[PDB]
Amino acid sequence: TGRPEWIWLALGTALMGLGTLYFLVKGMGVSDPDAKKFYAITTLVPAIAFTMYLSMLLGYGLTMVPFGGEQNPIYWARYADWLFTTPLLLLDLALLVDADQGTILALVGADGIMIGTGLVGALTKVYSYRFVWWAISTAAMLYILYVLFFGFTSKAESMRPEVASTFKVLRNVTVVLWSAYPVVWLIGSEGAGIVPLNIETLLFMVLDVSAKVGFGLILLRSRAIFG
Amino acid sequence: TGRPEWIWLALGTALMGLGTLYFLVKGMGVSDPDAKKFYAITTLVPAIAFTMYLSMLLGYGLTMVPFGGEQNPIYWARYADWLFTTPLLLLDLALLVDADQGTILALVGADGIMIGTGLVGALTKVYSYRFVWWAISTAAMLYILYVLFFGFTSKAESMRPEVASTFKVLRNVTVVLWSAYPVVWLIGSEGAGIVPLNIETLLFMVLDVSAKVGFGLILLRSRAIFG
Amino acid sequence: TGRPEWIWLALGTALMGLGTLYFLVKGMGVSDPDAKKFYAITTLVPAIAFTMYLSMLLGYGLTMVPFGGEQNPIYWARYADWLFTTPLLLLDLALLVDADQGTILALVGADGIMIGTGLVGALTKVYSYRFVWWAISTAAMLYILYVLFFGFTSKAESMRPEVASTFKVLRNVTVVLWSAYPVVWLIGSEGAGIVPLNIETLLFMVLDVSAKVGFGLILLRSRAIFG
Ligand SMILES: CC(C)CCC[C@@H](C)CCC[C@@H](C)CCC[C@@H](C)CCOC[C@@H](CO[C@@H]1O[C@H](CO)[C@@H](O)[C@H](O)[C@H]1O[C@H]1O[C@H](CO[C@@H]2O[C@H](CO)[C@H](O)[C@H](O)[C@H]2O)[C@@H](O)[C@H](O)[C@@H]1O)OCC[C@H](C)CCC[C@H](C)CCC[C@H](C)CCCC(C)C
Ligand SMILES: CC(C)CCC[C@@H](C)CCC[C@@H](C)CCC[C@@H](C)CCOC[C@@H](CO[C@@H]1O[C@H](CO)[C@@H](O)[C@H](O)[C@H]1O[C@H]1O[C@H](CO[C@@H]2O[C@H](CO)[C@H](O)[C@H](O)[C@H]2O)[C@@H](O)[C@H](O)[C@@H]1O)OCC[C@H](C)CCC[C@H](C)CCC[C@H](C)CCCC(C)C
Ligand SMILES: CC(C)CCC[C@@H](C)CCC[C@@H](C)CCC[C@@H](C)CCOC[C@@H](CO[C@@H]1O[C@H](CO)[C@@H](O)[C@H](O)[C@H]1O[C@H]1O[C@H](CO[C@@H]2O[C@H](CO)[C@H](O)[C@H](O)[C@H]2O)[C@@H](O)[C@H](O)[C@@H]1O)OCC[C@H](C)CCC[C@H](C)CCC[C@H](C)CCCC(C)C
Ligand SMILES: CC(C)CCC[C@@H](C)CCC[C@@H](C)CCC[C@@H](C)CCOC[C@@H](COP(=O)([O-])OC[C@H](O)COP(=O)([O-])O)OCC[C@H](C)CCC[C@H](C)CCC[C@H](C)CCCC(C)C
Ligand SMILES: CC(C)CCC[C@@H](C)CCC[C@@H](C)CCC[C@@H](C)CCOC[C@@H](COP(=O)([O-])OC[C@H](O)COP(=O)([O-])O)OCC[C@H](C)CCC[C@H](C)CCC[C@H](C)CCCC(C)C
Ligand SMILES: CC(C)CCC[C@@H](C)CCC[C@@H](C)CCC[C@@H](C)CCOC[C@@H](COP(=O)([O-])OC[C@H](O)COP(=O)([O-])O)OCC[C@H](C)CCC[C@H](C)CCC[C@H](C)CCCC(C)C
Ligand SMILES: *C\C=C(C)/C=C/C=C(C)/C=C/C1=C(C)CCCC1(C)C
Ligand SMILES: *C\C=C(C)/C=C/C=C(C)/C=C/C1=C(C)CCCC1(C)C
Ligand SMILES: *C\C=C(C)/C=C/C=C(C)/C=C/C1=C(C)CCCC1(C)C
Repeated sequence: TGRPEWIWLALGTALMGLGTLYFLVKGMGVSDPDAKKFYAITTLVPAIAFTMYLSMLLGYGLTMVPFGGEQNPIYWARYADWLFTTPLLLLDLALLVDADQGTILALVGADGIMIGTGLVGALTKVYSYRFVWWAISTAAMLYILYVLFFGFTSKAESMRPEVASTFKVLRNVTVVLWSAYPVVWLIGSEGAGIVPLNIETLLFMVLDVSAKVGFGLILLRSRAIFG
Repeated sequence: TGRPEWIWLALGTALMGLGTLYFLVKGMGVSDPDAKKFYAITTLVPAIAFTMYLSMLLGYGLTMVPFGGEQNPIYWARYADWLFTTPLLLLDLALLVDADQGTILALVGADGIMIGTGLVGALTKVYSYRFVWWAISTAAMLYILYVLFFGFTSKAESMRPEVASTFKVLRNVTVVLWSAYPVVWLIGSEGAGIVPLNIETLLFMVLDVSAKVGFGLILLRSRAIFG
Repeated sequence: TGRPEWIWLALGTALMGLGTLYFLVKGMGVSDPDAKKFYAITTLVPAIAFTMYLSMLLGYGLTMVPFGGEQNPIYWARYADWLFTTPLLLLDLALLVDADQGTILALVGADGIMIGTGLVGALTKVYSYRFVWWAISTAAMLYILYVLFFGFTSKAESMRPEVASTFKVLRNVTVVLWSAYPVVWLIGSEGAGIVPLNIETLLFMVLDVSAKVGFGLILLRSRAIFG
């Protein structure tokens, strides 16, 4: 159930909270409309994560789902968060590399399906079905990582060195971090309950804070965000 | 209830599924950013339809609603699908004709209301009220078909013949197909239960597959999508 | 509970309804793509408000939430409305002043959080927590009013007099009107139940109709919306 993981939820809330404040207090004197975009997108990512982490700490983002033959604790807030949060990160990568609107739409589309589908799976009552949805969700993610890695990099090679290198660091961080989510999910309370909800929430916390604050820090502290 | 229509749901899932694969495997070597947009938009339409048709086949997209004096089987997944799916189709028509942002916003707005309002109606408990919502939803749709037929055609007359003719075919297919939905709804399990849920699901399946795969095929196999 | 406020809900439905019709019947012969945008955005604001006010009058937009030690009547339809309705108004102000995409994204982002967070609060079961969410929601709003007042005005000073003056009127109307919502909420049935649901619904009605129809009238009847 949901009680012993309260500490990882409280620390996540705190970290996202400070992360938001920090980025806010850094983009204040930014005149460049391009840089402005990056700060806008990158700052909202942790702000949203903050509200959803708080809904979990306070119990609102937790629901109970019966499957297998039991009542399981499902933190649904994560999907609400990721629904808007993952496309924003992808938007950062797209602007940095100047991606075609066509591809930006395909990624956002793929990403919405990846999260929607993941939510469905998490709330499904027939234990066996949850893994069908997991399969579909992972197929979507692979498609997004494929484009970021092979498609975007190519696009980044045409920009100046500062942009290409920063994109390369962000690229490696998101590909590695994002792929940990489906595994954590599969082995956690949403799938085969091998790992306790306690450790699971700690894993997501490290992944979420790394994928947003870390990502943001790497991006917002470089000169790439400028023209 | 929901059991005998499983075959139309399974066939729809299959068809949307293959339809997605096919479009994916066709836009692969497309360099034109314009064409890229059309493939992106047109491919996501069936992909979304696939996930929602699967949620209905697996039972997740089905809920029970009391009205009249009974518990009625309401497939709510359809609205989730159409919410993002109908505006994307409209986006295809808009790009093909180069519509004003003002009008694109009015259509997407009208369309969101048409689906939201339709969802409300489907889930309302006071039998009589469901038809008030149906009335509002149909008013919205008529407004969208009006613009597509009279407004868009005019816009299409300024493009080269290939574009004008393809737009004309797509225009006639969507106007005819879309107007069948409110009728199916009115005479189906969501309204006056004249037609059984069995036949109803078969009707929607033919309409959905025609409105997306068919539409996509007509669009993606022409040279209109190019500059 | 929900019954004696039916009259304010019926009058709101009526007013939004007529307000929509009127704007529709005024933007008909508009050729200017810019003006077209304003009519599109401004017209959908009341159209959405109409569907949500109707869902409240008909009872669908009302739910029951236990907190304090009682079952409280929570009109959740308001959030559905405002979710899309407040960002559209902000879009009007942004176009009128020609705001940077960066800032438009920050405002829409801030605004989505303000409404989402407000919804959460309204539906939370732990009485004390509802005010934490109220605090976060108000912080977001203050951030939006800050930018509109200090940021946008500056942007408006570079436009021609007609635009600057209309923006100034709209600016003062929204800053004053918007700030009344959190107070009404805090002292209404969603917070410290000082004011009865009866008077509360009357307050929101005057605020909603003023913030949309009024706003729209001031905007759509000026020459500012033109190039
Ligand atoms: C403008 C855009 C384009 C914006 C669109 C936003 C919208 C569409 C997002 C939806 C996101 C999705 C992904 C999340 C939804 C998940 C969904 C499946 C889960 C739904 O449940 C939660 C929902 C409803 O809450 C509830 O109210 C009902 C009505 O009163 C009740 O009937 C429900 O029961 C109630 O559910 C709650 O309580 C349950 C309690 O049960 C009990 O448990 C306790 C335990 O101690 C005890 O045992 C009791 O006895 C027992 O009964 C609990 O189980 C439930 O889980 C739940 O707590 O909530 C609505 C959430 C709201 C939508 C989230 C807001 C998220 C943030 C703030 C969004 C910010 C977004 C901006 C827009 C992004 C901007 C950037 C872009 C530009 C890119
Ligand atoms: C980024 C964007 C801008 C994205 C925004 C996305 C979001 C806002 C979309 C919402 C779309 C709307 C239109 C659909 C919502 C409809 C809503 C009214 C219906 C809600 O119900 C379903 C919801 C919740 O599931 C449930 O979990 C709760 C919490 O644990 C429970 O409390 C609920 O009870 C539970 O409901 C399920 O189970 C019920 C079972 O009851 C039982 O029946 C069985 C029968 O055998 C038996 O009798 C049992 O005894 C009995 O108890 C059942 O009745 C319910 O129907 C339900 O199954 O589900 C959340 C769905 C999720 C939001 C859908 C995802 C859709 C897809 C993947 C979206 C892809 C979108 C991308 C974003 C588009 C990209 C393109 C654009 C760029 C244009
Ligand atoms: C394309 C976009 C990018 C679009 C995205 C749209 C989407 C994500 C918007 C979501 C907006 C959010 C903010 C609102 C959700 C609030 C949420 C917390 C509340 C959820 O509840 C309502 C929901 C479900 O209804 C229900 O169906 C379930 C399945 O069958 C049931 O299990 C639920 O119980 C049922 O709930 C209803 O009934 C309850 C009744 O209980 C009873 O009370 C009576 C009283 O007499 C009696 O006592 C009975 O005995 C007792 O049991 C009741 O309490 C509940 O409140 C409820 O009535 O509803 C879905 C709503 C739908 C999503 C709203 C549509 C809004 C409008 C039309 C949107 C227009 C938007 C366009 C897209 C904007 C365009 C412009 C942009 C370009 C900027
Ligand atoms: C514990 C916390 C995490 C909890 C907080 C609750 C939180 C959920 C609610 C807050 C809402 C929050 C999500 C909003 C985030 C917005 C974020 C995306 C900001 C990114 O923002 C980007 C910019 C857009 O820039 P601009 O206005 O267009 O500037 C134009 C300039 O004049 C140059 O013009 P030129 O090019 O022509 O030369 O933000 C605008 C720039 C402005 C000009 C400067 C803004 C200053 C700010 C008002 C002050 C910064 C914040 C404070 C340090 C403290 C924060 C308090 C919090 C409670 C709001
Ligand atoms: C049974 C199934 C229905 C179930 C599947 C589950 C499903 C729900 C999840 C999958 C996600 C899916 C929704 C995503 C759909 C995306 C779709 C919208 C694609 C439309 O996509 C449009 C393009 C965007 O193009 P680009 O990257 O910008 O190319 C630039 C080029 O270099 C030219 O540059 P120049 O102009 O300067 O000259 O997609 C990018 C083009 C790439 C360069 C090429 C992409 C190749 C693909 C990776 C391979 C195609 C797919 C495979 C045949 C099999 C599909 C497996 C499935 C499980 C993913
Ligand atoms: C009681 C009621 C509140 C309940 C109603 C239910 C309601 C919820 C459902 C209705 C949907 C509604 C929300 C839709 C609102 C849309 C709104 C945003 C409209 C704003 O709309 C802006 C424009 C977009 O313009 P354009 O088409 O691009 O014009 C191009 C022209 O050719 C110039 O070209 P040039 O620049 O190259 O020179 O709308 C398009 C302009 C068209 C060319 C003209 C349109 C005419 C209309 C069809 C008629 C107006 C409406 C009627 C008076 C009655 C309304 C009935 C109602 C039931 C629909
Ligand atoms: C806020 C930051 C990040 C990096 C979140 C990204 C999340 C995902 C890519 C989650 C993917 C899922 C998959 C691939 C399969 C099962 C369900 C998930 C939604 C967890
Ligand atoms: C996926 C393809 C299509 C063509 C779906 C379009 C759906 C509609 C236009 C549905 C309209 C409705 C109306 C007009 C009235 C009652 C409720 C509906 C939502 C079914
Ligand atoms: C349709 C018109 C308007 C002007 C609506 C605007 C609404 C708000 C700014 C509401 C703000 C809230 C705050 C600041 C705090 C508690 C919850 C609210 C969502 C009501």
